[PDB]
Amino acid sequence: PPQPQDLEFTKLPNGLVIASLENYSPVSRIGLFIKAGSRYEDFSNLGTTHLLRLTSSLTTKGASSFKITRGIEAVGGKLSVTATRENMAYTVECLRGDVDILMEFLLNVTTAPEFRRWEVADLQPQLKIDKAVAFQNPQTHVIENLHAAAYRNALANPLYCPDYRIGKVTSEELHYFVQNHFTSARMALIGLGVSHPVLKQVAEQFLNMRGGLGLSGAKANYRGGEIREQNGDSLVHAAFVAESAVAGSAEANAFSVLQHVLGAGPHVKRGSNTTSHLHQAVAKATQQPFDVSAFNASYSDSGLFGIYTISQATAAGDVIKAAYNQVKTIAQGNLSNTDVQAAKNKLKAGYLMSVESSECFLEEVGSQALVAGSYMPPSTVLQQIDSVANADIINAAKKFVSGQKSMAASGNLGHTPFVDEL
Amino acid sequence: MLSVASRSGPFAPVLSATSRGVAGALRPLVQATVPATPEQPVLDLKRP
Amino acid sequence: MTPMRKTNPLMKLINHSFIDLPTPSNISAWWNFGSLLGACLILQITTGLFLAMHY
Amino acid sequence: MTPMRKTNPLMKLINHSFIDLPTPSNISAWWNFGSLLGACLILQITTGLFLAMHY
Amino acid sequence: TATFAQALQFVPETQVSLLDNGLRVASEQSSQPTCTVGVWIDVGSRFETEKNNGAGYFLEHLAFKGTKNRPGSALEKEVESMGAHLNAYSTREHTAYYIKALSKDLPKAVELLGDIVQNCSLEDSQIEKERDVILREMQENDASMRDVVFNYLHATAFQGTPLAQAVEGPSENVRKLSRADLTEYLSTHYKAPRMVLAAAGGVEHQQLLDLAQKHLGGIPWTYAEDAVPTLTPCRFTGSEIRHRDDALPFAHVAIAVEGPGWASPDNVALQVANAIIGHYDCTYGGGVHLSSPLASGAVANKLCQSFQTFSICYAETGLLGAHFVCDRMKIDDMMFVLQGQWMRLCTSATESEVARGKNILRNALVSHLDGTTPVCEDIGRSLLTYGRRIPLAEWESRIAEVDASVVREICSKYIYDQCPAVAGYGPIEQLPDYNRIRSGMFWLRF
Amino acid sequence: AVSASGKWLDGIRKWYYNAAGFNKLGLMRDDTIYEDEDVKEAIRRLPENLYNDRMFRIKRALDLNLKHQILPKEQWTKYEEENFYLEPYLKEVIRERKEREEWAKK
Amino acid sequence: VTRFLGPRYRELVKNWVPTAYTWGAVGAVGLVWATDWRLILDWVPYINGKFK
Amino acid sequence: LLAADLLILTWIGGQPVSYPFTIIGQVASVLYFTTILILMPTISLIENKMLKW
Amino acid sequence: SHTDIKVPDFSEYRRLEVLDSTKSSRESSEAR
Ligand SMILES: COC1=C(OC)C(=O)C(C/C=C(\C)CC/C=C(/C)CC/C=C(\C)CC/C=C(\C)CC/C=C(/C)CC/C=C(\C)CC/C=C(/C)CC/C=C(\C)CC/C=C(\C)CCC=C(C)C)=C(C)C1=O
Ligand code: HEM
Ligand code: HEM
Ligand code: HEM
Repeated sequence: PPQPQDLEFTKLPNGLVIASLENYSPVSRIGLFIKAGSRYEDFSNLGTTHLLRLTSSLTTKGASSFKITRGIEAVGGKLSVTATRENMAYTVECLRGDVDILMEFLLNVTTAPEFRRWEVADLQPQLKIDKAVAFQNPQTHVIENLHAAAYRNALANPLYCPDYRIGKVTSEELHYFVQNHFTSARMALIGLGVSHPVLKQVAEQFLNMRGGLGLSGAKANYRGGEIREQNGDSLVHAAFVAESAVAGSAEANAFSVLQHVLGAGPHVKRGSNTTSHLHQAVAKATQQPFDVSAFNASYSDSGLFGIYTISQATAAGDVIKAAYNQVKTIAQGNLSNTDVQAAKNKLKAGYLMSVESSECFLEEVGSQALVAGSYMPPSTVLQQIDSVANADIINAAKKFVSGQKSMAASGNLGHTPFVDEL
Repeated sequence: MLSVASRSGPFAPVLSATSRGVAGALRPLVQATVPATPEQPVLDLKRP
Repeated sequence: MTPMRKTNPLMKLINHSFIDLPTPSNISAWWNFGSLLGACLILQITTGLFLAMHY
Repeated sequence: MTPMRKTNPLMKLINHSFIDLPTPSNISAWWNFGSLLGACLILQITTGLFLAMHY
Repeated sequence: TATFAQALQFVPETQVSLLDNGLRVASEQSSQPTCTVGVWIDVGSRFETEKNNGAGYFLEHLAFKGTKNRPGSALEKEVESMGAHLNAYSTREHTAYYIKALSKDLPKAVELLGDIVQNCSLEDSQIEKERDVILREMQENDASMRDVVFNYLHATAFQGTPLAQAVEGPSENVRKLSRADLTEYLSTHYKAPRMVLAAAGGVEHQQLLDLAQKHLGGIPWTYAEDAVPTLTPCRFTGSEIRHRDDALPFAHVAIAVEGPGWASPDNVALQVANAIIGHYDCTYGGGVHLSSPLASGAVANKLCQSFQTFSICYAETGLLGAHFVCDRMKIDDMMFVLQGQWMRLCTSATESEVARGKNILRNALVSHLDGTTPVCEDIGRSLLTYGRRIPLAEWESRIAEVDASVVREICSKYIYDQCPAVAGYGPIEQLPDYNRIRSGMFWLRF
Repeated sequence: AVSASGKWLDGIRKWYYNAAGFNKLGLMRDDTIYEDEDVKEAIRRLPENLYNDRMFRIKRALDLNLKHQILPKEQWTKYEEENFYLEPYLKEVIRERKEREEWAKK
Repeated sequence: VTRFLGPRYRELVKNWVPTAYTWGAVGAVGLVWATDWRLILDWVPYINGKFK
Repeated sequence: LLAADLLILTWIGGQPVSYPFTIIGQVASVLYFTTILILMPTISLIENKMLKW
Repeated sequence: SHTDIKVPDFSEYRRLEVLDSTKSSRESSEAR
């Protein structure tokens, strides 16, 4: 084998960021990252993104729907559309020898989409199926309510189309969103098996497409409201979030360390998390099945730090009080040094272990390229994560305690507290 | 670190022509099987 | 209370074929010979049966 | 592609009448004399038909 | 720059090395800063009797509850202060304990691993706690429908054989076990040379061998009284099991025919055939009259919700079939189409489909191995299955030998006119009787 | 191109159009085409307004044929005003079928 | 017809040819047996005896 | 025209075998077959051409 | 609890070649 290669970055005059790496794996992977997301919709159009990501297989001006599926299927490759409130990521996988074929489809689907109205109408009922499968897991419904409870305009937009809009999404709205949000400067392209120079000329085709900048959104404002649901399920879910720092900031690192100190993630299977502070606080509060951990969601505009607790309907109040009381003690300055080191080790192991997989590595590179366009190696992550001091964590805890809280809770709710009394 | 796929924040709905759609995130779950009895009943929607 | 020609099996067939059969409104006389053919057959049959009693 | 015996008009009747109509599992040999009667009827026609060619 | 078969030659190979006691040590080195170290044991429910059916599952629950050197919560405190992940799983023919951690902590991981497989404390109070935990977990599994129908398929296809019973075992059996049967099971089974140590990632074979000798070298290799647990072949039975419960939403059929053992070449060709049939779901994009034949027809009358083809392999025997869900009213139609597809493969197989199947198989092999943990699992399972680790180049060579004619002969050998095993759990009033199912395994036109 | 032959071609086509009686009933050319599966799908893709217009004109034609009547001279369809609204949709459907068949043979 | 051509329809015919031959043979023997066709039957080692 | 040809065939059938009837019958028979097998498809395509189908 | 289900013995109905729970059935299927 040859020497370990490095990733090449370049920025075309259009503003597009192109990044490539040359490994020697026999399977090649290509990804397109777009700054478009659910937060860029307004009240006039909603559920557009949720339908848009389902249209990846639809016909284009340069390729038919029949051709795309059959060609990809015969080669044995895949095409997926990951989505989130901030970003949308097209991804394709195949063998080394078939890259030139698949890229032709990928480029087409995002450059020359032809949203046939009859095709869109026939695809509409699929929205219900997708939405139902996601809501099968109650955690999805709790968060989408949580975002709608803590933000007023921008990030409150649901990832899934509202029920009343299912039958009323039009191709004109799809077209309008594409033109104003698929701008070149908003995009980034990543390749793993492909060579950099060929990536330049394959991407040269769409330099006559899009261009400039797109339609900017609105800074997400914080409200602090509650959204209860009162469903018939026996196991009540909840959420206790407060304003946090912004994605990619020094303060954001302190919050990451904070949640891992509170036993955010389980490590050993079929085992109690003794080191976790929250499980210890709850174990002496309830003697029936329970689950607890911390929450952390950082976005470009703002973040949200909080706590999630699955518990019995009767013991919901006690569980929440114990968790909240535990955070107060941390904020009071009672924090040992060993926990800081243990939490940091958990963070670094998680980071490296997550990036270990090629798919996640391509996802992490794309996310970083969009905001900055300059890859930051994991070693630099480690130096940043090791700079955290105890006083920083105490300040982070104090900010969470003093800040206004938003709570979304689905379940029986017979004994669950309210905000302003928690 | 700027990707939420490696965090416990929002979910990441996915779709694929051949693969199935499954959300992610790392907020508490799974570890409730040991202490509890949360059943997994099949319902109107079925996917592997 | 509901019509009795929509329950009895022998009346369901007659209702489908004869009474509530959806038929175009602009069909001309050309579409009548069909029925006549059967009618003529029904005539022949009976006429011949009576001739068979003495042949 | 689904079986043709559930789409062709003539095959729907044959499927309903013979192939797939539910029947009790415990019916005894007494329930076998109905089918025989028709078979005998069939046998009685053909034989008689040939006799009619000479009577 | 590199061709497919040319890139296959840049994959590092695995270095094997035996210890004195007979333990096999394998390793695949790379530049990654992490590693996955685990022990694979050729012990499963296939080696158990009615008195100790649930022993393997029960021990899994007590594996990390404490040991002589690290009593109680000491074991998990050390694991979690390191940031590593400790995991385990069981099967009817294998067991495994593996740890994901940083290469900087390779030494300690092995130590703990050795401690967990030699010095497993079995405190009685813990046994009582696990009794209730297993009792509750069994209730959860009942909720899962797929598990229920796959256990039913084993129960009916291996009637009167040790492979029929499930890993967890009867509920009545788990409430009467003692600290004497578990010790007997542990002493009689967990010992070299059955154990296989594996470590993929940024680990050096030299370091992996010195550490193993330090800790794993003490495992005995001699049975007391020469009570060797010999293995025996398993008979296959063509039968059906029907558990009817109309309150459930969907019918949940499962069918399978007998298939080769893990160590026969034909299985490779069978995998190609399973790629032709493919899998389907309700969330997949497009595909309506646009995908594989069984999935294209799967959406013309909206028959299935999701069907998948499986090929379970054991020593000297295995299961080959297809699992599908369907609505109450469309059970027979889905089975009709599936049987037609199998027969078509047995008689009329074009090379274009075969080429698609081969390409899909290559993608699955390469893509599955991505990541450290899948690599370590492959090393352990292969060393306990074949005695070696088939390299990718060999896999490609064997696949290239596959041809439409080859697929026809092999499918005819295992699929045509063979008695199937059927399992159905749900509203299954429309499921066709065995005789009709058995008559659909051949063609009167052929 | 040929002028006299082209004008003769236009003249004879107009004569044939007038010889066909569907203009006498207000019917457009695309309404008379035999409705095979391809046409059925093409109609399914029409916008609501054209679909509604097509249905009404068919009803009027059927109603007129009922009583053996003829629409007044002034209301007859004219050779130059006709719009081939259904042509683009039918062409796309046929092309898609050809592509499917071409793939299916190899 | 033109769609029926192609590399694979030729392959499908090839696979089914053995079956077609066998079915044709079955019909030919069945016809001879049913009709008691002396012309062919006279060259059968044992059946020929039937004929006086 | 095809209907008239059938009328001629019927009329010829009612007449004895002679020179004029025999030749007329042959012409009617060939005309019958040719019209159905050749003329009808050709004119149908021609009409499709004048309609710019 | 579904793991408590097991097929009752059919030994009084099984054919001779499949009467043993250790011999494979593949060597007699074609014969039967
Ligand atoms: C227990 O569960 C069960 C049920 O509950 C679930 C059931 O419900 C049932 C179903 C119930 C049953 C059967 C019971 C009865 C019920 C029924 C619906 C069926 C009712 C029966 C009938 C109508 C009778 C059907 C027919 C019979 C006998 C046949 C009579 C008619 C015919 C065509 C037969 C054929 C005769 C033939 C060919 C003549 C033989 C002569 C042949 C070769 C020589 C022929 C020659 C010619 C025509 C020559 C012509 C020449 C011409 C013009 C010259 C041309 C010359 C030229 C030059 C051109 C069952 C079985 C069951 O078990
Ligand atoms: C010999 C005795 C026959 C009888 C008793 C009979 C009976 C009928 C009847 C009652 C109708 C309905 C008439 C209508 O709705 O217009 C019909 C329609 C029809 N018949 Fe017959 N018929 C016979 C012979 C024939 C023949 C020889 C043909 C030759 C092709 C034929 C072809 C048709 C067709 C195509 C239709 C449908 C017409 C349409 O859909 O507009 N029939 N038949
Ligand atoms: C479509 C059905 C039928 C047609 C087309 C038909 C036609 C004919 C014709 C043309 C004749 C000769 C007439 C003549 O020579 O003047 C005749 C004679 C006869 N037919 Fe039929 N017939 C039919 C049905 C029947 C039936 C059902 C019977 C039942 C008995 C029958 C019994 C007879 C008899 C007894 C004769 C002798 C005529 C005589 O003695 O003058 N016919 N038939
Ligand atoms: C259920 C149907 C039938 C029954 C029960 C039946 C019964 C009988 C009986 C009891 C006899 C007396 C024969 C004797 O004593 O020798 C007879 C005679 C006769 N039947 Fe049938 N028959 C049937 C159908 C038919 C049919 C369909 C035909 C013709 C199409 C036919 C034609 C004859 C003839 C020609 C004779 C005279 C035979 C003789 O004199 O021996 N029969 N029938």
